[PDB]
Amino acid sequence: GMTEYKLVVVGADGVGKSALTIQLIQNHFVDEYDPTIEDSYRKQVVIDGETCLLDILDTAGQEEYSAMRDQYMRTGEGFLCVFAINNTKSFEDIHHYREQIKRVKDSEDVPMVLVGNKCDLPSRTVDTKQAQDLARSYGIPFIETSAKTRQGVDDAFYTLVREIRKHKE
Ligand SMILES: Cn1cnc(Cn2ccc3ccc(CNCc4[nH]c5ccccc5c4[C@H]4NC(=O)c5ccc(O)cc54)cc32)c1
Ligand SMILES: Nc1nc2c(ncn2[C@@H]2O[C@H](COP(=O)(O)OP(=O)(O)CP(=O)(O)O)[C@@H](O)[C@H]2O)c(=O)[nH]1
Ligand SMILES: [Mg+2]
Repeated sequence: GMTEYKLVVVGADGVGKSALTIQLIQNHFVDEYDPTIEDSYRKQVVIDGETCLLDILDTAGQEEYSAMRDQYMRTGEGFLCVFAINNTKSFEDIHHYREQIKRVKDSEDVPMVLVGNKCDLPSRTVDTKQAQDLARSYGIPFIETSAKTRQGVDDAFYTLVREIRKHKE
């Protein structure tokens, strides 16, 4: 059949939340840095024989708009928790985003995918093993992505849809 999925892209200011979403939807990489307040995007895609209507919320990394988090977290069904592989602080920030999502939703089980973005970059500070260990401690999938090359992009979003589907049963 046809099912809507409300996905939320969260993470530190500059990890590539907007570039990841724009790459998935519009098939192009945004080199520019345009800070986001809040935008939503749409993509109709077939995943495991189901027509999925992805309703994606691209959120603010700027702490200035942190009061918006409570309402979008209550509304969102699944979360892409994005850090950049060249930014250890953004990797540490995942904990705080995950803690707020679980609390606000009263669900330790919340559909979530850990995303290590900017994998096209050689000067990396967060290794694959560090992120795999963190994802294992959360019991969630870990996917390496590049909004530039499209590496892992479809897999990150489709995996999140599959996590929501599983949670609904
Ligand atoms: C706030 N906002 C986001 N997109 C628009 C553009 N827009 C205008 C009318 C129009 C009708 C329909 C949709 C599709 N859903 C947009 C969307 N996708 C989400 C994915 C996950 C969590 C929350 C959403 C939402 C927002 N819906 C909510 O209830 C809400 C609460 C708090 C929010 O900060 C944002 C939203 C866009 C619309 C406005
Ligand atoms: N090399 C490379 N650069 C990336 C990637 N994703 C994003 N960028 C770059 O990082 C910068 C920030 O990306 P952007 O998508 O705006 O990040 P953001 O997390 O949405 C910023 P905000 O939280 O203020 O909305 C941009 O210059 C963009 O080109 C990637 O996968 N690889
Ligand atoms: Mg943005």
